[PDB]
Amino acid sequence: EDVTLRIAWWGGQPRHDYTTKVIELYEKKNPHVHIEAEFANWDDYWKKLAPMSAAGQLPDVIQMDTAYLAQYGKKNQLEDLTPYTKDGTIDVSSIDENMLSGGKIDNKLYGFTLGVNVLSVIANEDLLKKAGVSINQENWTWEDYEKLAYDLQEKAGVYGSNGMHPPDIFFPYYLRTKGERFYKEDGTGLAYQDDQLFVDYFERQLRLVKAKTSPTPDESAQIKGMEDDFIVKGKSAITWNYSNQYLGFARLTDSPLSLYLPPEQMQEKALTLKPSMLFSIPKSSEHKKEAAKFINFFVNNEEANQLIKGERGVPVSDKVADAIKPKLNEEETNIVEYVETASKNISKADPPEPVGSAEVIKLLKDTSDQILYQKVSPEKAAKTFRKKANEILERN
Ligand code: NA
Repeated sequence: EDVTLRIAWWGGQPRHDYTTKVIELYEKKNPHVHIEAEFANWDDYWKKLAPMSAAGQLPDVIQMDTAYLAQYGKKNQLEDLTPYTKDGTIDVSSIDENMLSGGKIDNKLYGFTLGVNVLSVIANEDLLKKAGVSINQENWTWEDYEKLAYDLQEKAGVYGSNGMHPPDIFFPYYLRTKGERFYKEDGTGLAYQDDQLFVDYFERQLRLVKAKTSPTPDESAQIKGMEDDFIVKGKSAITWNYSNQYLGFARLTDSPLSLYLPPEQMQEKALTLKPSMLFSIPKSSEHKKEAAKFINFFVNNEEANQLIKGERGVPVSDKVADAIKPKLNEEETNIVEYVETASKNISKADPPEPVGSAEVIKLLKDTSDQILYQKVSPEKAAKTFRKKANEILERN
């Protein structure tokens, strides 16, 4: 039976163009389905969606990030996709459960993850060789990493860290290497109860900065764009970033760059499969089955992914991930291979950012600067941070 399906997403023009081709491919294969696409840049997208939420007129397939996933989900606007994953509609046989965890709110699958990124240590291989150093990514520890950064400074005259900013990403990574977490599951306070974890993390940051193998805050504040960034300029041999950012860095840099598993990820599976973005279906949709079939095509059809080519992150299906590599250049292939390697020892996505998250972020950023400026001790800072952070979170 003929049907019209409304499909919405955000991005820039390249994404619009290949997404349109994917849609045309779907209509070519399924001529009973007629698709009306709505798209905009990020700013405009959410503005355009708000009045459709209002009138119960959301498109049948809508692209989401985790933050709006949580907002729409909490307002009961989104259809649980779980049954579609059981009843044959969305095939998840080549999609590990951990890939999809980022779309799960309150045990409901409100969004289907379209691609993932994973934290990495990205290295300039030429500068590793100039220093005569090497990274054994399997099992290296925080001490090994510290020693690496000193060797980089002493023997190659460059930094071994880009600064591990922002701290709201990398201190939580640290805590996970230690079998700990930053936020409580319920969002009401800090999970970790030992301030020594904070002290240990930031005492290391100080050592690195004091040893001149990580930037001082003023240096960090001068970096405007990616063409200024430390790895791009050869100022650091090391940059800490999600896997997708490697593409940007590699196109801008002369030197061969590689992605490495960060230190001490192994024992507690500290890395997570972070969703790039998700497709959701509103409860108001009159075509929820056809919307789910489109989502399935989008994630499992290999011909379609020959067009998408990992632009929305590394494909959640290991079959699709492997199938696109022949068409990807080396740098894009490196990203896929990295994530595939990381995914062998990895944890589910974190839960949704709790309310008050933006203030905690700023608090931790200001706290880090004061520590590196030595305006406050790491000991003292651990205490005031816990107190302020818990007061913010206690409000939710
Ligand atoms: Na390739």
